[PDB]
Amino acid sequence: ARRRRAEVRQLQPDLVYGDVLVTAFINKIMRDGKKNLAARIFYDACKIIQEKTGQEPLKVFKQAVENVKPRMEVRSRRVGGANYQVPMEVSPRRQQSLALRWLVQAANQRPERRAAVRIAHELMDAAEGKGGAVKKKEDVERMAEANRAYAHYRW
Amino acid sequence: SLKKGVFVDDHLLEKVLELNAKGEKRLIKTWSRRSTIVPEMVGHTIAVYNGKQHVPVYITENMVGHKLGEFAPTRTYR
Amino acid sequence: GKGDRRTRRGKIWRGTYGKYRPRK
Amino acid sequence: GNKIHPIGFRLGITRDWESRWYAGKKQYRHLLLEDQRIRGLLEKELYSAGLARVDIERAADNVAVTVHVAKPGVVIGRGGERIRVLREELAKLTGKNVALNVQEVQNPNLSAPLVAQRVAEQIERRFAVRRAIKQAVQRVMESGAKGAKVIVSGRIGGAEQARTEWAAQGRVPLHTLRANIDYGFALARTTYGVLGVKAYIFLGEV
Amino acid sequence: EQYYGTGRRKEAVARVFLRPGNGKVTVNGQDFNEYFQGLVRAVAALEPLRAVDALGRFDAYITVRGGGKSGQIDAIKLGIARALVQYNPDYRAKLKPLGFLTRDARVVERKKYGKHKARRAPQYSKR
Amino acid sequence: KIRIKLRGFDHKTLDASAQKIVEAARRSGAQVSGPIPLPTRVRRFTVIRGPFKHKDSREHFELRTHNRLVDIINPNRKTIEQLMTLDLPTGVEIEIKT
Amino acid sequence: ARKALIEKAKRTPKFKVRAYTRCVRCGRARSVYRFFGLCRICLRELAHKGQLPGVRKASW
RNA sequence: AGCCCUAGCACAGGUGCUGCAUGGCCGUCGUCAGCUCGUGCCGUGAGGUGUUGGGUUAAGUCCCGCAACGAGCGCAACCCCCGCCGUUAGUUGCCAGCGGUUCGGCCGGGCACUCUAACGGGACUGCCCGCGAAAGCGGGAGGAAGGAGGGGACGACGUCUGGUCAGCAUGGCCCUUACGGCCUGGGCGACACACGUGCUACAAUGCCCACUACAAAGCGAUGCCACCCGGCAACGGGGAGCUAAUCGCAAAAAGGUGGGCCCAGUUCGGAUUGGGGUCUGCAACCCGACCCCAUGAAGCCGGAAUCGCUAGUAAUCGCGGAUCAGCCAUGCCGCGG
Repeated sequence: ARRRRAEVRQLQPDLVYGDVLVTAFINKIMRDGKKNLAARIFYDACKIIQEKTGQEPLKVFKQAVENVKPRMEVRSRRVGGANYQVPMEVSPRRQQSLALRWLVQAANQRPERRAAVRIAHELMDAAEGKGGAVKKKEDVERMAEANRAYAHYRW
Repeated sequence: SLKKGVFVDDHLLEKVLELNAKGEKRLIKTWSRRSTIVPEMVGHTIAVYNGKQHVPVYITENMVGHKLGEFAPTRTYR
Repeated sequence: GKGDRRTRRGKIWRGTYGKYRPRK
Repeated sequence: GNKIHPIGFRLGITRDWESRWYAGKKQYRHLLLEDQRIRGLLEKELYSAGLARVDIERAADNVAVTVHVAKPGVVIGRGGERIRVLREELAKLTGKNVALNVQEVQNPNLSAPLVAQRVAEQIERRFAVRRAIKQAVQRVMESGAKGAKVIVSGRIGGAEQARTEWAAQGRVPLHTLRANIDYGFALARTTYGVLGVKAYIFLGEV
Repeated sequence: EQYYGTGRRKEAVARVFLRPGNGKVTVNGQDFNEYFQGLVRAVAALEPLRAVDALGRFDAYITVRGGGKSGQIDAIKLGIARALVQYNPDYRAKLKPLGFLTRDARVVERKKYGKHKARRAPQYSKR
Repeated sequence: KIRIKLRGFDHKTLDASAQKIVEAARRSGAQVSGPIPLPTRVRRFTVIRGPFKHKDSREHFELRTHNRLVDIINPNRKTIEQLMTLDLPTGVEIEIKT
Repeated sequence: ARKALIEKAKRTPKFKVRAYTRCVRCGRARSVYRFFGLCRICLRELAHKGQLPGVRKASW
């Protein structure tokens, strides 16, 4: 990206909830270009959200995310001395990239042996707010602040 | 690993067979390591070429199945 | 998978046929 | 170490094959070998004529062999004499009775293989390389060409270090496909090692 | 009585014949959901109808060859649009915003020599 | 109904010299099952550009055998007029079949 | 030993198998296409001259 | 006479050395936006100007300026492949439209559609708004395609005294009862070690079995092998078809549906080894691949380092070909999901 500012690739909306955000999440789950099994897991997880809580799987998922989006993070920057971690505010595109990313990663660490379960519980756990997905989120907010001394660089 | 014949050099047996009608020879020497050993053609001592020289190998029963080059190795320091 | 000759996928990959992958 | 054959590049436009015979997948191999041994024979024992191209067509024992030259008379003699021997000399080993057309070239200073060939000849005659190049281009530029270029390889003037002396005028756009660029390549078996002569002559478009 | 369009996508081609009535859709001597059975994105193929409210007030006999299932799905999707605007040419200036009328040029790009796989380049080592 | 096939490396002088079998069996003849093109059979040749080690950098050659098909439904000798000997191929091959 | 070898590449050999191909104009053992009897080298050579009929510069 | 055999003579032969004597061809910076010439102008002169500058471009691409005005080798374009549309053509393709169907496009019937393959049309910054002196940049419609629509072929002056005398060509030098030649064996396949490139994995988004037209390039009449029978299978009998849009290699695999395994060095992984076989071939010990039984290793995602890739790309799954009796192919060149 030396030349342009890269047009954010626009996503084909969901075949169910008609939501672009959903699909995005489904992709992050996908492995070797197996979108089918990917979407099976996410949907067959939405099923687990019902059998356990009253709420619509979407509004679970949706608000589960917003709890995993970080507001600040640290990006390195050296000088004529050493490398320092300036805490930086985090732009809306990156927030989504990171939450969704983190969600799945966090999920596949869980114990239950079946993809659909893990996605579900983690989503559920992160809607409540007790997820290990949300740990990787509080940890960065905390890893800023700790470097609050350096937020006078910012570039 | 074959099953119609045993593919042993014919010029070998002629020596062996016609050495097997009262024949006691030990100076028997060959380059036919490609040739299968054959039933109870024992007792004899075939020197086999390893690529550099001939090897005085005495033939027993038990080794009847194997080929002749399995006893004249072609290298050094194993 | 692709290196166990006695699996169907080991045969497919090896490109051969037999007990564990017969041709119809 | 770059730069394609400007001819090989053009086949399908601008330049057409010197062998227009369809064959099949176990005969092609042979109608190839013959086809070639033909030109190995012509080119040896017909050099003096000055042969540019050697078209060849086939169709089950009729073979076109249209020999293009600047001085046809040396394939002939006065009446028949020689060409009579050669339509024989062809069919001599080629177990087929051959045809044998003959063509002239309205200008041998537009025949790249000749322009290159002449330049070579000068070089075994211990000539002034720099001039030969500059002459050759000048001749060809005056036979009405739109642009033209000549290269020699190295050991120029019997020297110890291999060089590469070159020259050109007008357009010689090797990157245009609609270019029509005769290319020709001569040797030069000198007393101290080989030289190498590329020749380029560009004509036109649409 | 009948309307038609040609759908294609990634070496996959769809003869698409439309009729009014009922709601059934034939594909290669099979029902839709037996051919695209348990393949989540199939229903996409009929979002043309769902746009113009043609919904299932149409029947469609569709043969299709070339590709693999999910290419065909987008191919059919193109036939459905290229057919129903050939029924009502006023059914165009509403399928523009969704763009259901574009071949989608994306196909397997060529494997190049000296790579591995088109763009995938073989592995460096330096020392 | 008469069957002739026409192969060729050259794509231009086939459709040309087999629209010659169109016309010379149209003028002197009658109804035609036109020139239909069988698919082509491409023999690829891939070769490394260099005399010595240069395993990348290669060149690409093909030998495309175009195939064209032509049949006509009046087996008369008032057609084999030109189709006797009236020839402008060069390196086309012919397969007159029954 | 390339010569005694090119005039043995032609001899009908004791045992069928020992038969091998060869550049017709190279005398070259390796990479000899069956369709031409030519080394990959002497082949790129002719194809460029034009002396190889219908052989085109492949592009796609 | 030709031609062959023995003793002689010129000569053959050499993958013997020299890529620092060379041709040719390749690699490389680098598909980088450059490298130059003619005439004029400036400078005693080497040289400079042009080609510097501002705007713009993927680009020395254009624009505007200017002692320069133009031009060549470059860039771009003319070529090929892929996208949409149109003619021409009907032993591949169908009720789309009707009658028989032993319900298989199989028989008339038909080329509309899909396709096969030749030639054309099409996109150009043309049109509307916006900024600009211009070229052009931001948009917007129309359109299959919008600003280089995507992918190729194409590699400037030249650099690395780059590579290659072992493809071939060639100056020189060197052996010429042997540095030439023929054979039979052996070796290039060695193994305390070390790196490169890969392959198969360490499993549950997974492995196993069963059943199920998704079909998009290529090859085959001393061959591809349908279909039979024997065989757990490799393969062997037998035999149909096609010089092949017609017959065969053909099963595509990932996938969908069903069942099974339940976290374990395991129904993960298939190394090693024992044995019994098949095939090609004169011949598989050194040194072949394939089948079957038994054996089942290290491996629980990898230190410091470090590689590829910006879209049908990476990732993943099969498919074919070239060489080739066979095969040590997990390599290479391609193809599609």
